[PDB]
Amino acid sequence: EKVYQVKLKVYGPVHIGSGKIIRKQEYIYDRRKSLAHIVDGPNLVKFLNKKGKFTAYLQYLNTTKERADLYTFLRQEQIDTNDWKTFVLYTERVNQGKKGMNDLHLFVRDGRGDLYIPGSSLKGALRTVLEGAFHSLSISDSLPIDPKNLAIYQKIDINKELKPMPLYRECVNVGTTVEFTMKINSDDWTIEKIEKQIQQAYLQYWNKWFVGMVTTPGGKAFIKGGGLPSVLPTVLFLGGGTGFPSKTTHYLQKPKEQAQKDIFAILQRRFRNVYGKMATVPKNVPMVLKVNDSTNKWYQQGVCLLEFQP
Amino acid sequence: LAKTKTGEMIDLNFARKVVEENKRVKDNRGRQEIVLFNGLTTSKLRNLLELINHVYTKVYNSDDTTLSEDVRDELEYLKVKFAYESGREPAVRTFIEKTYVDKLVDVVLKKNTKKIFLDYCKYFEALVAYAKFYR
Amino acid sequence: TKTGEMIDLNFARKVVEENKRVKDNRGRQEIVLFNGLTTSKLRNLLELINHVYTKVYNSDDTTLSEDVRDELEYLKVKFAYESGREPAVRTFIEKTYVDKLVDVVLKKNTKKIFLDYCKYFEALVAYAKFYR
Amino acid sequence: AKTKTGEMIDLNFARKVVEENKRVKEIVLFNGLTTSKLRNLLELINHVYTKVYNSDDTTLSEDVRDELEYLKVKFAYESGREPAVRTFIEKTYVDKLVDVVLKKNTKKIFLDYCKYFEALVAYAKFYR
Amino acid sequence: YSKIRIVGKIDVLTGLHIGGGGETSMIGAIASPVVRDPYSRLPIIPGSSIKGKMRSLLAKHIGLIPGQKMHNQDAPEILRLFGSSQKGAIQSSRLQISDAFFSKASQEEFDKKDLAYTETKFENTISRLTAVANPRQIERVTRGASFDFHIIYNVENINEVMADFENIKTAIHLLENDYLGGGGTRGNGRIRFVIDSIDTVVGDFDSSNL
Amino acid sequence: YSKIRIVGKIDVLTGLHIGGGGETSMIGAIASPVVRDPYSRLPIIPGSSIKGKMRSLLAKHIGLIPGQKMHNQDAPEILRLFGSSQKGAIQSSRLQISDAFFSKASQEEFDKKDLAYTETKFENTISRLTAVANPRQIERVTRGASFDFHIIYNVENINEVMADFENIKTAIHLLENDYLGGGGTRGNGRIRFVIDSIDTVVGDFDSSNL
RNA sequence: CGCUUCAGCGUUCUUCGGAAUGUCGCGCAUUGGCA
Repeated sequence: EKVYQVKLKVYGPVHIGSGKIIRKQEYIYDRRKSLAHIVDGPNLVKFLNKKGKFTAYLQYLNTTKERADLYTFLRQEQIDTNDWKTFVLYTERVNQGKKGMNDLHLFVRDGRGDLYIPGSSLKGALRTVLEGAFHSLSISDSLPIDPKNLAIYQKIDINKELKPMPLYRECVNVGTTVEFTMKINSDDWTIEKIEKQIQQAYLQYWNKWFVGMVTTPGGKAFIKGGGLPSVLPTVLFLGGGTGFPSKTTHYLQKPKEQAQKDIFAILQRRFRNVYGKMATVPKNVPMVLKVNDSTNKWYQQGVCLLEFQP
Repeated sequence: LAKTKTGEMIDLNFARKVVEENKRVKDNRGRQEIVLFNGLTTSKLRNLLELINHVYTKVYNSDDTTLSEDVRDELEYLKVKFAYESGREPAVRTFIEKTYVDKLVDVVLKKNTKKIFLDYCKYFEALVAYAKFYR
Repeated sequence: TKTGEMIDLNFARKVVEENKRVKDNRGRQEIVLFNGLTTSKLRNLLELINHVYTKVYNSDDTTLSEDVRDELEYLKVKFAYESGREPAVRTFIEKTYVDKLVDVVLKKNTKKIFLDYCKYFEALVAYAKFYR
Repeated sequence: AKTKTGEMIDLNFARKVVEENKRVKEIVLFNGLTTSKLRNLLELINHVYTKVYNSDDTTLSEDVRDELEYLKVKFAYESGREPAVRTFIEKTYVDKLVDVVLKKNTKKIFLDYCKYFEALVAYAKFYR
Repeated sequence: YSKIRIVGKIDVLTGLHIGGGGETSMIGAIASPVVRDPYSRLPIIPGSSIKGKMRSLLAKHIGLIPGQKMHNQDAPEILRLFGSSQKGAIQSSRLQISDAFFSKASQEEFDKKDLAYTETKFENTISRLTAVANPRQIERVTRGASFDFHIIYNVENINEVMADFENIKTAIHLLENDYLGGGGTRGNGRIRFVIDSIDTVVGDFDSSNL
Repeated sequence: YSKIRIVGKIDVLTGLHIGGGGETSMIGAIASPVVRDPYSRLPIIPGSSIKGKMRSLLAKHIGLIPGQKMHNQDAPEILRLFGSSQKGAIQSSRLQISDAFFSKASQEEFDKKDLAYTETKFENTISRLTAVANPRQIERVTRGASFDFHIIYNVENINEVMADFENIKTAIHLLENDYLGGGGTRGNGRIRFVIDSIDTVVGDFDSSNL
């Protein structure tokens, strides 16, 4: 059995979810500083109990139920920044598409408390690309990710135009390198075979669907802002929110028109409130492209370039 | 576990009672559109369950029957989260007020026992299961 | 049982066999039980039963302890949950009357009646495995 | 009792049925039945046999009748798990004789069934 | 007749899931728990799990006869080191790998950093056509946990000890690369073996060269 | 004629499985139980198991004659200690090892933690050609449990008492470095002996040195 | 400004051997016999 070292080069922010979402009430958003202080609830509650501010917090939550940002409440009663750091877990960068944030999706962290990309998530992606029992393929969990490489991004849907939405997720910043250890057997899987299949899968993804978003005006703005990297090609959308083409082997295999019709049928079967109301197959299925930054560059969610080293 | 208002017992049977009391057909367009707790969807129920699940597994890994101060603060934040979710959505408010959940977690804090917390988590789990069954 | 039928191991056999359907596809038989109930779901239900049975068997008194009674209440909630998630499981529960039996064992509150129900579940899973 | 084609069930038939199934290859009984599965079934019938043995009343009590019912259930389960156990059970008609013992409801018929089972095990050991 | 005792430490590079049944799971909670020592309620690595992974790895390494149905059909070195039950050729197992309990040093280290012994990981399986995902929660031993093992080697033949310990070290090298417990394809079970001391506790054998 | 009573404790370092048949269980439930005292329903260590393991280890250590076939052919020390039945050379057994019962202190300690004395270990066998798991559930006595043994030594020859107790010490050391019960090669039944009192109950022999 | 679905699924549930063996199977005294 041969072994290799997988180098995941993050060209688009990657968010491996943890199953836990928080709201603007739970954490701190310094808009002027443009930083999101992720806090843990028990410490904040005990701090407010010690300071006697917990009743004020409950009243503030009651007053504006829909919008109850913690930062505005703490500014209301003038709580010191060090008092924040008492209960604040850690701060994160902010890249807001829209103002204040709405819903935050937390990254996956192990018991030791470090960020890491799980092996199973990489294995699933490589299985989606490689299918057509994967016991021979093995992916180790990633080496822990430095917290400096984590930042909050805002997801922008592009249905021929950019649209800010209440999507904010903790993602690995672009330019980050992630290390995995991969072991395969010579008989069943070949490293060259899987790399070639990754390349062909990305080529299909580009030809079948990506051009159908490039032609769009919002896609044109996405490209002009730098959303499409010059380099991107062993591309694999490892993260969550990459899109319907990603997470689905069938679109690449089916003829562009046949695949579009089948995807439209599936989406109408599942999501009747959006695609069910649509009478005909759109030019591109799915309709919207699946992220901006403080810099000039635009990004699409979850883009990665793999690099296997023996 | 505990007792709600008017001395009524809180059990898994009472969880079925609560879920069926707010269960109504309300058929629309000649098609059955099951309504639970006035528009409460499964997603909100599952979010509340997961909020329970965190401190559940935290207590499950513990050996001592007494709830540690970490569990106490987790339950305080659980009350905060339940109040916030009820304020955000009227359906969640209806579910919380009908199910007496915050009273139950206050009783759990009062008892400071692993068994009462388990029973509360089981009652919350029952409510979720019943809701899934009747939907 | 409804219609004056009596719950039994032979009752389990007749329940499994009458719900059994060949459903030949492409000239190949595909036996389906309780509208396509897979054996993995039955094994999960049997695992619940196994845990409650171990708990009660390790006990001494014939009268069930509150810990066993709590597991029986949880078992009914689990049966309700699984009924909702999979229609085949709901069909199995409604045909077997296993959920009704859990209420009956609670009313009996004795170890012998539980053991009988345990044997009924064993008969259900055994005949499902045999007729497959 | 009796089998199909009017043959008689006895220890002589136990020997006869162990012999007809016996196929040379290694000596194969009932298409691959091993001594271990036979001893497991013998363990089941041995538990029931001890239950009845300890008793003195000729009529089979309720508990041993339920034990025989669960014996039938275990027979079905083992038949489902292994083809060879199913073949052995259908060729030796052990479950049918369990039904017959339940019908007769006496210690003598159950002891005769135990003797028949034991003879099946003994001749299986002898012909291997 | 000599008994040699090998004591060391097994450190989990990644989360380890060796499962144990018999536990009912609340909806949305740990469906598959890890095996734990009932006394301390701490995670444990079973001796059988280490022996089976090591013997299996060593058997694949040496080679398998085509159509190898039984474990009793194995290489002679595997049959001698790990035992046998073949009728008429009942050999003896010179390895007595035992349960690796949770180390006290690592337990105190975890208690310092306010870390739970077992992490909970969220997984799901997504249909490659309908794009419908079914989620699950798995329990795994937190990375950096330590387990100390205890392997007894019986000297049935004095002349074969060097070869048997060469095979033992080969199996250790194989198992350290391979995973243990839950699937390593998903990256669960990465482990590291660091030996503390090798010494013949009983008898007059010389284990210093080992 | 003197009778010296050895009394102590057997501490379960790793879960102990001593197989006892005669149990029917539900489909998917416990497959292999442990030997238990019927009156108390608590796990037991038979004196047969202790004596057999000690005698086997001692006979291995002293040596086995080439092509030995029976136990009466063991070394003269072993025959003197554990008994013999050879034709014309029947030697009485000076050691009378008794069944080790579950200690009351250990029972109260387990009741303190609300812990069951027996755990159901979940194991499986992976086939070598199909790689399909076959599941088993083995009952074991929980680690941290103690069994208080009881041994009687009959001083028949005053001269050989020191040598006999040296052999008993060697056998107990071997058993501590070995396992008791079944599955020990895969990490079961590791025990420790804690001797509480060696005294001469019957006669006027001096057991202070022993 | 978040919302919704999904919460585990499919599959093995023990297997293969040993099922007691070896030893003694009444002895003596009286009766008898022989002296």
